[PDB]
Amino acid sequence: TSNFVKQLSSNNRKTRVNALEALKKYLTAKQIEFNKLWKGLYYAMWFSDRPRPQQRLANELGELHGLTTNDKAFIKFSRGFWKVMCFEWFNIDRYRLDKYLLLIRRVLFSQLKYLQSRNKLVDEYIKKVLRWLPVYTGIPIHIVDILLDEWERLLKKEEEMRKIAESAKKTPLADVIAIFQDIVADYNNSKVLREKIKEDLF
Amino acid sequence: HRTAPKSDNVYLKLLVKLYTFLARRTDAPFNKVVLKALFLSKINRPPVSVSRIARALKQEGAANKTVVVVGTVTDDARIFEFPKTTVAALRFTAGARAKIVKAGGECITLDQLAVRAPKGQNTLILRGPRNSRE
Amino acid sequence: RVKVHFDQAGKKVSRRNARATRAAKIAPRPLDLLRPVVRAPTVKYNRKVRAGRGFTLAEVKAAGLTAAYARTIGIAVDHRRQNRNQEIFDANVQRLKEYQSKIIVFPR
Amino acid sequence: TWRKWNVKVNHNEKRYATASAIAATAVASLVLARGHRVEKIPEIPLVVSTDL
Amino acid sequence: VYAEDNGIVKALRNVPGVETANVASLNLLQLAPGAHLGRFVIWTEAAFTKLDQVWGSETVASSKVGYTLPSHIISTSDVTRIINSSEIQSAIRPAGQATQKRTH
Amino acid sequence: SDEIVWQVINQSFCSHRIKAPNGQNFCRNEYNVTGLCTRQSCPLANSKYATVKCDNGKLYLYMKTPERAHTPAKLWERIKLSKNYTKALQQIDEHLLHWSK
Amino acid sequence: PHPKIVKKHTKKFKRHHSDRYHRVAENWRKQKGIDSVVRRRFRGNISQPKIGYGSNKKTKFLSPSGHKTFLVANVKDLETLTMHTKTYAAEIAHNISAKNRVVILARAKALGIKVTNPKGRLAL
Amino acid sequence: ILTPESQLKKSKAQQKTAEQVAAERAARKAANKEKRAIILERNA
Amino acid sequence: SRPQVTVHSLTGEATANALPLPAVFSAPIRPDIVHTVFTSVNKNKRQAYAV
RNA sequence: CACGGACCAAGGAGUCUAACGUCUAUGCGAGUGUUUGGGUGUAAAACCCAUACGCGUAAGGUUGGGGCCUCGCAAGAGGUGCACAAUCGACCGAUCCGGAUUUGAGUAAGAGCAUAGCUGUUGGGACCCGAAAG
RNA sequence: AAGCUCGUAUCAGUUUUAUG
Repeated sequence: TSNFVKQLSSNNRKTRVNALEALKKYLTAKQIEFNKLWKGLYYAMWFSDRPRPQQRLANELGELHGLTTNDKAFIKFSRGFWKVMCFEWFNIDRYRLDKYLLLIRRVLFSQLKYLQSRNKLVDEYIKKVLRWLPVYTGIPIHIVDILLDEWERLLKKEEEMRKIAESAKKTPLADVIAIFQDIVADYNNSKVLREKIKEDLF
Repeated sequence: HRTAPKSDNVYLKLLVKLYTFLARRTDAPFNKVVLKALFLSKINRPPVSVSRIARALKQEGAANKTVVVVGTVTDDARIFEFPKTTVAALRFTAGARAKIVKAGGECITLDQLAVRAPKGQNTLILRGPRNSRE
Repeated sequence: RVKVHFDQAGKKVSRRNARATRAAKIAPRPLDLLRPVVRAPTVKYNRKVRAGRGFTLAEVKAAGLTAAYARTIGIAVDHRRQNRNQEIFDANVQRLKEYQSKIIVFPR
Repeated sequence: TWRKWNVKVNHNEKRYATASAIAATAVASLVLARGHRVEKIPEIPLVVSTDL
Repeated sequence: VYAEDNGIVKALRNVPGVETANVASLNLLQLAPGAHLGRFVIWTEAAFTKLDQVWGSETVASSKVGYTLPSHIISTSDVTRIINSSEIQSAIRPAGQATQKRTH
Repeated sequence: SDEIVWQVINQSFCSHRIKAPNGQNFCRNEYNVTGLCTRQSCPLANSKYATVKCDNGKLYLYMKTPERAHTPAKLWERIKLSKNYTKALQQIDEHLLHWSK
Repeated sequence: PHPKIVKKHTKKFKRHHSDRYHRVAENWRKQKGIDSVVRRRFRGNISQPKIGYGSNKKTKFLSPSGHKTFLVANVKDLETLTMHTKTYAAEIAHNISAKNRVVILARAKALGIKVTNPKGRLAL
Repeated sequence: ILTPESQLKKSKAQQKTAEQVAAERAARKAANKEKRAIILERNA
Repeated sequence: SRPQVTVHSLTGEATANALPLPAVFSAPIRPDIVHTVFTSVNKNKRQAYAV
């Protein structure tokens, strides 16, 4: 793993690109390992240019989830993400919040697109998100609005009947918004994010 | 009836440059208290020995409050028994630092306090003992 | 009247030099002399232990060598000091035995 | 001549100022704001192999 | 800078302006030439590594007895990143014109 | 981080700054827009910046970002710009996109 | 353009009794004598400097022709004025040689900056 | 192909404010245009 | 910050090696202190003078 | 009124230090101070530090009470209340037989040390120049 | 000048009103 962490962090484009490649050819083959991989990536995103590629990666680290065994492998593998990211969040730059909000999106969308496969599993996914939404209230603000919108991005006028049939299913979201209502109905919280939810539940 | 802190220290100039803002837009009393107590001098910021914190959390609801000291926190070995709390202040005597973090608590600069609790919701602000000096 | 030492910079350089010559001749020897381990008086300090002047007659004897020779082997001797404390006596004797075992001596 | 020519400075604190002095040798726009045409150096902290 | 001299210092001692210091010392007057920060350093590979031994981090302890690098008064130096954050901008009444409008 | 590099530049001196007889003080850096070292024009404390500069050819728009901040020998990107004043301006506000106003 | 430039007081202040004595010079200095006429401001005496004469922050420091003044040495220095040719005008510190002035001249017309003191040291 | 995403949150909050105030604009037209009645009848 | 640094050869090009940062570069900058420590420390070499 | 001034140039008067301070900053913080001394030195600098020594370290009940929390659009209402203020209980060195009064910037939960800076008192010739005698 | 424990909810070279 250390060779991944260090070949991704290695400041150059090449070593980083090709290290990506290798990791793709790798994960086909524990919590600490996964954390290490993240920080590796987190620094692999730190560099970027000319935003087109700056996006291209945001995809990449999205796709990287597309790879009850893999159930576990990728539930833990995402726990790594939310932990490292809310941790090394607040030490970011002002200008980078561009990337890491974009990436925070492509990720969340990728955890969904996986968990959409067949849909227990989901309940445990909320047994990380539960563990995690309730520090640094900066991020829940982001996954709230982006939550609902990006969700509508999955299921892709009458189209709204296409959703509202598909989302008329509404069960996974019923439990998600159950997580929000969980955090609002409580008494000790942001007192801001509470208000912001009560803007975007509606 | 003051403006800018006596200090040369850049980092409380960026604090001050934050808390003026926050105090202005959020219009909460918390900011005016904390800022208006920031600009003081070195004699006027008695350091708060952590035993006084342990005193203070013995009231009600005190499990949820992030207690705050504009000064520095200085540990005191006259307590072996310390709560789980979360503290925010300018400077921590590494003694106090490791004492809290050992005991289960957390210690974080004023910045991170603002980010967490801009309204200063559900917080507490302790004033270090005053007249005890000459 | 007022003396103000501006040579505290230089005097230490000449003291380094002094010791740099005193080892430019005596070179194998160690500049110094073995010295006892000696408890201090005066209820205040008695708990501390100290460097003394020289070992003693007796401490030198029971360490297996003789005074007039000791002084020439590197030991240092103090004839007006009186061994009493067993323990101090012990540490001294030991310290010599050590010194013995570690030294060499050249022929003539 | 007994005018004070010298000043005692806390030791600990003096290491503080050293620490900071090194730190600014990083930020790479302080290296400019002082002097130092550095714009053509490949990277900062510029670190050259022991071989020197 | 260097770490152990293998014979550099004599090479540079003549060439104008250039000057070296062992890591064990790091003369402040050569780091901060006049209190204007930032000398332009070329570390060497060995010394750069030594530099943890010398100062010490959360892992390697000190080598300067009973010492630790300073703490921070902020958490994070760059402030605007706090203020232009979503995390404050939801706590605060909206804005003004930034240049008012002369009345009367 | 940058605001510090500013404040250092606003108390200590830049290698380059002028202080004209009236109160205001230029910035003689080769790369900057406006030539006044103040918070938003001083190329040394920005980390995101863009100017225009002649080569002796036409006028290359130079750009930088945070990412090459540590790699000065190559930090400034560069673009040429057309001989169509109209098309130029379109190129400029093209590349700059969400770069602030 | 600019407002109309008003000095509020155009006459250089002189030091009390400057002319009746040489051992006294012309640089304004206060009168601390508590008996003096100039200190207590009797009618008909000289006019103290006082803040009210302070000029108009808009046009302060403006040279008459409307520009300000900025004092340059080499060409690399006036290139800071590429932006402001409408506000600052730049002139050439006295010790510049006659060799480099002509350079600052040519290049200073190309940029279209006003040089207040051309014709310094230069014939045709 | 380019979504800056910083400016999004701002565009939403901005938008919501602007149309919170345009409320106060119209409602303030009703308020004033109302006043110019009462105050008049009372001057009479 | 950066997690690690690129050694260079004497020809000047990169090298497979990589070095962590010493985490002395995490320490605060304090142009104040540098200024005081450097007036006091600069005074410390003065040969005396008098008349 | 009385003292100084013919005029020009140059020179020409609140300094330095020591002991106690007050404030402000700075570093650490129940600690605190490297620099008499050692070691090293690119050599009166920088860097490192053993052992000592200087100064410091001898929780009650109520009431009010910055902030907080809750309701309330709002004024206000209810809860928690840091500093200290006060209220009456308290422990200690000194009060006649656990008390009658106190106690002392004593405890009851520490706040100090050191450097810089502006300054203040005192002695040093002590803002400059001028008393006679010894 | 300084502290904070007020801007508390503070008085006044003044008039009244009743008691000299």
